[PDB]
Formats: sequence, structure tokens, C-alpha cells
Amino acid sequence: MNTVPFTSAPIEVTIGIDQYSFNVKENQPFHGIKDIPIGHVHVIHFQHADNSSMRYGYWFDCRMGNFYIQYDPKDGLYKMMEERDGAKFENIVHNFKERQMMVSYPKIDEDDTWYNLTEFVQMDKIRKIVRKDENQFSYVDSSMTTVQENELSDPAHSLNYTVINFKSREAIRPGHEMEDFLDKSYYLNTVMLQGIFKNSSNYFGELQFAFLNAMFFGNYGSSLQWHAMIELICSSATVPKHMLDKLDEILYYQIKTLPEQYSDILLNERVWNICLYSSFQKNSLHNTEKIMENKYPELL
Amino acid sequence: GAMNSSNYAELFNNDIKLFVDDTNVYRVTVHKTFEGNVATKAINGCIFTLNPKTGHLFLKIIHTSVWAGQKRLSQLAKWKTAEEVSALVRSLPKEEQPKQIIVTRKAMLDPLEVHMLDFPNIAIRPTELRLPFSAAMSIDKLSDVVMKATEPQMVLFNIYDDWLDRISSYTAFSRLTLLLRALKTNEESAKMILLSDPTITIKSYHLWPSFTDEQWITIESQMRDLILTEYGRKYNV
Ligand SMILES: C=CCN(C(=O)NC1CC1)C1CC1
Repeated sequence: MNTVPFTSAPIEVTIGIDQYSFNVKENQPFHGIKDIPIGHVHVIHFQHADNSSMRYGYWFDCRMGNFYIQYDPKDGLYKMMEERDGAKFENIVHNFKERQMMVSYPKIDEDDTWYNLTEFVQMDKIRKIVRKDENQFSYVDSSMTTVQENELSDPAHSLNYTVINFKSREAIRPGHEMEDFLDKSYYLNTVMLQGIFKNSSNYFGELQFAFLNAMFFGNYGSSLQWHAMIELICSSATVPKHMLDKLDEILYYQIKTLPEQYSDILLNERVWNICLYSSFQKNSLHNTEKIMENKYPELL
Repeated sequence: GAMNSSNYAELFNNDIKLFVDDTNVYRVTVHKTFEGNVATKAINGCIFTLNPKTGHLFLKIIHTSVWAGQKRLSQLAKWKTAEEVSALVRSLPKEEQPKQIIVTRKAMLDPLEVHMLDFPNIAIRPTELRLPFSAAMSIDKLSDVVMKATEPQMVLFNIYDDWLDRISSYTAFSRLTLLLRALKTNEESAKMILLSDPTITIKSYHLWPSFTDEQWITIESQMRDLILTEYGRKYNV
């Protein structure tokens, strides 16, 4: 188990860790989060009490360094930093534990939710989507735009997701216009899986990270990318059986985890109806279809 | 964006544009099979691609052989339309290629957009106007050349005959659409109006009769009356 200590909590803030959150009061004696499972990426995120706009947070992996949070009163946010001095860190952590100034990452042992949401998410891939190579962790916020959004402005602050565009020369073979537009299997299997992503695991990882950014930060660009990656699979007649089964599990846990009151802002009616009822794969997402129907029958 | 009553004069400006109508591309007679089931039999069709300013009509004839062994033909017809329009554009010199293509039916937007990816600067637009180009096969010479074709074929016409020597494009388009609207609403009466006078003939190289200016005003009046008449007969007004 690993720990992310906090120097202090000078401003009142709701702090998220993965799918958990707790409220911290102005200058409450808070010094961080302990018992964080090793082996998964994690995200630690903040929504200030006094200005819920600009949700921000940090993607990190405890195996890649010792990280802590410290409030910056000049830039006005909780910043993640890496501590290079190892004995300084353990000492800080151990003192804060002894004083029990840390919340415990509250993982129910039956519960595989986080694993199931991050199964294919690797830090190395996150850092290629979020470019900032001097830090081992990644900042993402609610307002950050995607490379594709910037096409249709500040490039350094972009989410460099893989651009998917169904009416693009990348998607459409000359001479197979109708074929490729109505059955995206070429685009999925040759262009994206074989060409760009190299395998389904990297494709799923980006999809899962886009969903998590969309739900946790309220990032519109991330919501768009998640739906595009789902639609490219549902709109392909020819998808490996193992991808189809895994997709059903992936989406299941995403829909299961989504707040019930955010359906209006985080789910695209057209995509889900197409994907569940009209697409080639209308019959291949039994678990996702089941949960979508019992939990969001209004959207449909 | 979309084209409508408000931006109606844009059609006659000096930016090259084309209307594409696909309503006569896939044409069938539905009939009964010996077993009492229903089968379709296709007949030749055509893409109606029209420059509204110049009157130049690119009449691509769609021979029934293009459908042989194909499924979901109404869907295919939109993509074959789009394939053939794209090929026309590619065949034209650069300075003749359109800057905009307006489809008369919104179901052509995606097929045409996808076929024209090589031409990002050519705007593909729908229209809110209900244009009567479906009635093009009521023009005898157009119907004739389509039905006689034995192979794929492009035929070029000026749908305005020589009208632009005497009237503007705006007026020539309004006349064309009134004629077509009347042929669409009551083909028989419309054709009776255009030919009632044996002394007014159609030039070998024209589609419509050689009316003087005064005779055209009379003709146009009679076409309006017919359209209003049929509106009462239909609606009982
Ligand atoms: C907090 C903002 C929510 N968003 C949003 O405007 N969604 C609109 C309904 C499509 C983004 C998806 C996260």
C-alpha cells in the first residue's frame, strides 16, 4: 500500500481519490491519503468549495515515484509534486500516520470496480495523451480541449487523444466509399487497431481514460472521445470476439459507476441507441444493454 | 448551410453551383409474381444535375444493369448518385468545378460528402425548398433518351433552351420550376397547355416550344391556374 501525503488543506475542497470523495474544511487538519492499492493508476481530484468551476486532478502511479499534494496560494490550486528524497518522504508519511491525519483509501475487498475501470489504462499511455514530460503524473481539468477540438487553442494544454473522424480520408478507402462508411471494420481493424494503437489493449486503455476524464472532471472533449471509440466498434461488422466480450464488460462498469443524475450530461442518446439497438453489435453487449435498460431507460 | 427562400438570389450569382436531384435514379414498376407475390422491375433512371445560372444539365443515365445482383437498392442509389456526381466534378476542368453542390434531398448529404472528401472546399448543402425536379422525366426528350439508353451514358442539355438570350437566370429558373411544378401536379393538362397550338413547335435542339415573350406570359399564367386548380381539387377549396 502507498500514500499521498498533503502538506496542508488551506482552502475548503472536496477531494476525490479514484471513485471516492471526501469534504475537507478550510484549514482542517488533513495530511493525505493512505492505503492506496499498488498496481493501478490512480486519480486524485479537487473541486473547491468556493468555486466549483475548474475541476482539476492528477493521474499517477505509485510505482513511478513518491508523490504529494501541496496548496499553492499564488496559482490557487492543490498541486501534485514528486519528492525525490526518499527518507524525507517515508518520515513525513510515517509521522502523519502515527498522528492519524490521513484518510484510508476505502477499498471494499469484494469490490473490483477500480480495476475494472482502469484495466487497460497505463501511465505511459496517459503521458502521451497529456504531454508534460518533466512530471511523472498528469494534470487534467474540466476545460482542457482535445487536439481534434482545436482543429475544428493552446496546444501545450491539450488532450492529445487519437483523432477519429468517420467522414475523413483516413476512415474511407477510395473506391470503398459506401462500404467503409456503413461498415467501419477497415477503419477499426486496419487503420486504428493494426496501424495506430497496435492492439486492442491500447485502444481500450484510451477509451477507459477518456471516460474517466469525462465523468470525474466534466471534460466535454473526453466525453466526445469515449463515445467515438464506442461508436467505431459498434459500427464495425467484423470485430474480434474477444474485443466484443471485453467491450461489454468495460462499458458495463462505466455505466455502473456513472452518477445517476449525470446521465443528461455524460451519455449521448444517438450513440447508445445506435450501439445497443441498430448497430452490427446490437446483440453483442448483453451486460451493457441490461444495465443501460434497468438504469437509464429514459435515454432510450 | 441550407438553402431557402431567404437566400434565393445566391443561385444566380457568379459562384459556380449545381443542384443534384436523385429522385429518378432508381425507378421501378411494382408487379405481381406468378405465385401472387410482389416483385419490382427496374427501368432506366437518371441523375438530374443542373447549373441554375447557366441552364447546363448533366443528365447521367443510370442503366438498369447497375442494379444487377445488388441489395438495398434505394440505399445504393444514393451512393451511386454520389459516385457519379464526384466523377463529373473530377472530369471538369478546375475552373468549371462547382464551389457548392445543393442536394434536393437531405439523404444525399452523407453519401455526397463522403465521395467528395477529395474536394474539401466544395460545400455540400441541403435546401428547404421543395423543388419539382422529380418531374424532369415529364420532359419528353429527357424521358426519351433515358429509356432508350442501353449502356451508362451522360447527355448534356441546356434546360433553358435559348431563354437566357432574352431573360435573366432568375427568371429562367422561375419559369423552369413553374413548368416542372405544373407537370408534377397534372402532367396531362400541363402537356396539353404546352402543345395546344399546333403552330408553336419545339426546335430539334430544344426541350420546350418556341414561345414568343407574349406567348410565354400566357403560358405561365395557364400553368399557375393549373397549379392552383389542382390545389383546390386536391384539397377541395
Ligand atoms: C460539466 C459539464 C458536462 N459536459 C457537458 O456539457 N455535456 C453536454 C451534454 C453534452 C461534459 C460531458 C462532460
